Amino acid sequence: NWQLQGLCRGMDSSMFFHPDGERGRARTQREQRAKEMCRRCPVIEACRSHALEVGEPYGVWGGLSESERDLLLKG
Amino acid sequence: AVSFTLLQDQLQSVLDTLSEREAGVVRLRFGLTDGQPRTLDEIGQVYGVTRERIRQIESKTMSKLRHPSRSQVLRDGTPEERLLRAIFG
DNA sequence: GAAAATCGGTTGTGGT
DNA sequence: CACCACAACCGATTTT
Ligand code: SF4
Ligand SMILES: C[As](C)(=O)[O-]
Repeated sequence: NWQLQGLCRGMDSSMFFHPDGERGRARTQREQRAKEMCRRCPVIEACRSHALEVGEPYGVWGGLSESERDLLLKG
Repeated sequence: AVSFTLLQDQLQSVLDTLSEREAGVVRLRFGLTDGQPRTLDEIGQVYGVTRERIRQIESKTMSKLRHPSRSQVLRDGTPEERLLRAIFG
């Protein structure tokens, strides 16, 4: 239900997931573009707690990169 | 209700934006190819990778299908229901 | 349910 | 441009 209000609802996953093999500068700038969208997003908080509650292994969710979440949950 | 046609339609549709490998794996796993699910090992053989790499690719794909960017099938026995319930399960 | 170990493609540098 | 050669790097993949 909270998904309906996400700012990324139409443009698909190009922006939030890394294609196979992406490294270096392309990888970090994709992450930045995504985060810049999330910061403006009216449901960031529900997006973030969802990703951490269920532990979404991939993508940018709620303004957090994959490895940010991996760092916030471990232990 | 024969809305099962248009659910296929829009599911073919969302699969079409995963990568080739991500789509092939979901297709082999649920048997949206010949109506016969394949084990994680059979899929490893097809892709020349271990079963564990298949499970990582599957997981990424589930992440992508449940992301808000493109998960417009939360409108509710059969493989396509198997895949649906496997996304929101 | 993973996490750690190792492999290998990429990137950047510098050559002919 | 090409090719090569590596080294470092770090995502992909294999092994616990
Ligand atoms: S937070 Fe980011 S990912 Fe989550 S809905 Fe908003 S824009 Fe989409
Ligand atoms: C070298 As292979 C593609 O069988 O992992």
